[PDB]
Amino acid sequence: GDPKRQRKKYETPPHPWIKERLDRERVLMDKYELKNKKELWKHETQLKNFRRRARRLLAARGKQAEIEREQLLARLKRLGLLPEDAVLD
Amino acid sequence: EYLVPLDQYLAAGVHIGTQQKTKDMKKFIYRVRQDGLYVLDVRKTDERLKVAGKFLAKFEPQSILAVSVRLYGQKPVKKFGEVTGARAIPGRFLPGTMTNPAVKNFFEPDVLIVTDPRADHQAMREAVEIGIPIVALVDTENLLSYVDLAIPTNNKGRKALALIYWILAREILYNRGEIQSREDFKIPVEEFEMKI
Amino acid sequence: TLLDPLANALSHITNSERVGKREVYIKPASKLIGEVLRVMQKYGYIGEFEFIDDGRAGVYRVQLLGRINKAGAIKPRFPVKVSEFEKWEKRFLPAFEFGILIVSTSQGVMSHKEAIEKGIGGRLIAYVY
Amino acid sequence: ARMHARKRGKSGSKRPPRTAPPIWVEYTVEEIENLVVKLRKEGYSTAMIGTILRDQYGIPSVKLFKDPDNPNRNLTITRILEKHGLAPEIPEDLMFLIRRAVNLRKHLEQHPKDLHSMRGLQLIESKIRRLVKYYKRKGKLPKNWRYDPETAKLLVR
Amino acid sequence: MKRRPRKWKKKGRMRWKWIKKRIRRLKRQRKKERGL
Amino acid sequence: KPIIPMPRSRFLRVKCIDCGNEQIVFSHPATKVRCLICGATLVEPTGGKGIVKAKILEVLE
Amino acid sequence: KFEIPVCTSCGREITPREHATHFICPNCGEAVIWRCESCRVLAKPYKCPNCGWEGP
Amino acid sequence: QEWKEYAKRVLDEWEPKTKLGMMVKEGQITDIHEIFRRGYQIKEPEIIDVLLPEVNARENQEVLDIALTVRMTDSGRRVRFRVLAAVGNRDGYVGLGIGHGKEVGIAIRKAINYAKLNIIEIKRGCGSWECRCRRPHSVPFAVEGKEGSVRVRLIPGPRGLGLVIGDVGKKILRLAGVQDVWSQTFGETRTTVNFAKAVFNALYNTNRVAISPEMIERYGIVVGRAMP
RNA sequence: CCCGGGUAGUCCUGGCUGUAAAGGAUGCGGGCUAGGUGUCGGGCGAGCUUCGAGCUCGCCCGGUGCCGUAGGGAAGCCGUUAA
RNA sequence: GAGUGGUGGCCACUAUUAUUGGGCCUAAAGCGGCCGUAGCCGGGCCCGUAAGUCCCUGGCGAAAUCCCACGGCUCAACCGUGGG
Ligand SMILES: [Zn+2]
Ligand SMILES: [Zn+2]
Ligand SMILES: [Zn+2]
Ligand SMILES: [Zn+2]
Repeated sequence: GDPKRQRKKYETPPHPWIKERLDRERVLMDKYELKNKKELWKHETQLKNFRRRARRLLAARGKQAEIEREQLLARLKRLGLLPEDAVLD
Repeated sequence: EYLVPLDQYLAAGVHIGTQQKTKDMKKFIYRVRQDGLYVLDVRKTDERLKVAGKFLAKFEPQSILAVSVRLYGQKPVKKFGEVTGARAIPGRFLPGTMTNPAVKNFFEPDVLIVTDPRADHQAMREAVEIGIPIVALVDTENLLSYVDLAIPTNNKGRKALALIYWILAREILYNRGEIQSREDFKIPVEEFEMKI
Repeated sequence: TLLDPLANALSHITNSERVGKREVYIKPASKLIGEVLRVMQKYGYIGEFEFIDDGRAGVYRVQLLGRINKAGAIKPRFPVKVSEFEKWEKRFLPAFEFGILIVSTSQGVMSHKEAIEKGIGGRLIAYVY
Repeated sequence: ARMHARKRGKSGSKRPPRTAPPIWVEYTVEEIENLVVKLRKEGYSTAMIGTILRDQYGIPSVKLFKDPDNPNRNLTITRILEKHGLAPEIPEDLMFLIRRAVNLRKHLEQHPKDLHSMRGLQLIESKIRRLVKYYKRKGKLPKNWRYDPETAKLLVR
Repeated sequence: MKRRPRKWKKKGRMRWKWIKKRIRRLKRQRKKERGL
Repeated sequence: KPIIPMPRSRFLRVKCIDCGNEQIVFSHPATKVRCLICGATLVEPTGGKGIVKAKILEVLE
Repeated sequence: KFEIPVCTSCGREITPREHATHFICPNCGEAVIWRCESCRVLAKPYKCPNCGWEGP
Repeated sequence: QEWKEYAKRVLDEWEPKTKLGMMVKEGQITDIHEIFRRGYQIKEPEIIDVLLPEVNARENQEVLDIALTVRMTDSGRRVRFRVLAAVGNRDGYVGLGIGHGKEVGIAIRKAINYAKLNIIEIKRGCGSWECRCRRPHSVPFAVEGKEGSVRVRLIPGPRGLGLVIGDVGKKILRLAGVQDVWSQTFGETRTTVNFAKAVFNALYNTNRVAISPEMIERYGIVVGRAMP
């Protein structure tokens, strides 16, 4: 029995030094002028969370599943990441 | 029965096999003699001979290999190739003839004819690699593996091989259209077999 | 000694399919084997099959159409609910809705797809894909 | 495979699929029962009675004839014998095993160094115990019944 | 004594028979010293 | 091997040469088959097919 | 798309780089026959869809 | 277009040597799909260079391993180079080759040539439970491939999820065209030759599984090149 | 190590010890997965016979060896006597 | 990157604990061999009960913690309102 511990909102790369990942991340950093790699990893994990939610909801059946699918699509459209006529796919 | 008389078949000894036997040719085997020797079915041999002649009449004349490592079968193959225009390779089959393009005598046929699978395993192996139809003269103890067409016969004999190749060449010529009738063929059968 | 005629029959079918046979005989016969064969024929994994009486449990003659990649019995016969089929599908099949899990339910033996359609569970008795 | 020797011997009887007695049998069910009873009086065991009926009288098997007293079952040598009250008190196979076990013990007492025959006796007694357990479970023999060579001597006698 | 067939190989080792004999001698010496 | 094994033995109609009695016997007897009237041996047991010493009239199924 | 050849005996699709063969029917000559590497090795019989003629 | 003129030039300069080469030069064969599934032998790289010229792109050619090798003679050590390379187009055609030489360059040319000769055809699709689309972005279904002691199991994965497989395996899959897959490996994966050949066999085995016509629509199965 | 002698032992009758590269370095029962060819016991059919419980060929079941297809394995090799 | 290094501990790495899912001829490992008690696994068909099993429906399994949507602190961390 332990209490809650606040967790990190970003995930570090599995391997610190990979040539292709380093080059790609460097290009993204230079283009978008981010301060450090933790911001980029935060956005990357946001994308990963969205993708994981979509994958989990694709193979789910139940009223709660439909509600969550609709809420996910509505939230993405509100954020502007998807067009109005988007689909879960 | 129809191609040549049963008397000629028996004289050529096409029906005499060997002591050994395999289940691959149980259908072709006719009966068993008290000495343990097995006798083929002349009916089956004739039917498959007609079928093989019809099949071979459809190919380009210079795209048919005839191979036989057996000394008794070398000459009939040579004369069959000479008559039909097909290529014949009596004797030792040079490895890589069909597989190595750098060989001097490189050639890629459309169909292979083997006097004996066991004696011509090399040619059969190369033909399997290249992927072309195989026709084989099969005896009672021969396997039918990798054989697209099988002619049951006594492939070890002299007169048997000569008569088989004589009948074959005649059928290919008749079906192709060189001769208007079977009896028009003029080359004597006795010429096919070698002397002693 | 003999313990699972269903497993014996399914393994025999798999081996015959691998070798490339066209006909197979299953012995001993049973109602469970008959129903499994019925389901397989319904889904088109096998051809015509018939029963032969011999004064004993009986024999099944089955025609193979070269359409089975692998068929096998499931032991132990795990019970499964309607909402707990995805894990078994992943365990026993290559892709989603690729093969079929033959399940014995209270309304007879049927494929897991039919079980889900009817909204009932059962026990996994075999699989084939 | 065999229970002890562990080798696969597939020798046995090949019974053809049948559903009714042959049309060429020259005896009625009552005559068959009379023959079974008279042979049992003579003293042959059930297996011998069946063999004699098959050989001499040309009766393939009594199991082919329906039971006139119970339409739900077919006839049998043991069923006929118990209908007439001649059924063995102890099962025949168990009795045979016990008889040859006591004979083997008689031999072993005189030949104490026959270890191979002693092993054979051990296997025979294991078979006897298996059959005793099965018969106890099926209720054929009393629950307090036990196999003991001393009592088996009298039982065989 | 328990069986370790890997010990029978002679690559860089003394014969296991004689190692075993020596071990028995050592055990017997220890037992004598204890007084059993 | 066979899917539906069948017996290789057959029943035989036999006429006894001594008395002329008709009888039905097994081809592979395990005992000494005898006539039911004169008590004369008809078939003797062996390791396989029995040796028949009485006239054979028919072979049944 | 394009048609994938299938065996006449077993009906299974033939892989891109296996020792399979194809040839017109020796008897009639209208229908073609395909043989798998496995079928050829095992000497499994084949039947023309038209004639009914059977056997390698 | 550049690869099209390259094909035209090599066709002009090429003299046939084999039956398939003569057939291609004459023109009876005009699509790469027509040389497979017929039992022919490919002993001349000009056929591949003509029918699928994009395989000659440096970005489409990859070298997977370079190994020094030694054999003892009374005069010393004789050193040889073994180069394992992979080639193909990113649309469903891939090939793997091994070349031996006295120098890295000779080994590389021989390995690339053998990979061209060994090119094969694969089937792609989507069979993941979490994706259930009809695009050829992954393997249609789970497949197995074994070589030496290395066993590789490839499982479909949802779109956007990269290649979850060793470096050489993902290189081979990228060359083939696949871009989403999960992996499960057993044995000595550090043996690069065995691992690469196991992945090659796993990709090749996609043609050895019987599928009903409905499965093609269900999984969006595409053989060789797609709508491209 | 080689050569002449030699005690215990090796042998028998009652016991104890329970150990081996005690190895097929492979636990046991069951269903299925091409063949070929040796040999032992039994049964079936045919032909010979000097009429022999004799000889030869074919078939079925159970033993005991070799080669080998599919396939398995790191390979050696195993492969209906499976590893 | 206001963090970055060193040491100990736990999980993955490790299908080196293997129900999913490991091995035992030559690398670790088949008791020298067999008989058999508890346990485990057990031929075909019919009828009956429903203990296991499956489906539906009431009473429970505190809150906080976990996931989703909206709203309030500038967004967030945090908190509230609903669903799970
Ligand atoms: Zn009489
Ligand atoms: Zn035809
Ligand atoms: Zn096929
Ligand atoms: Zn997808």
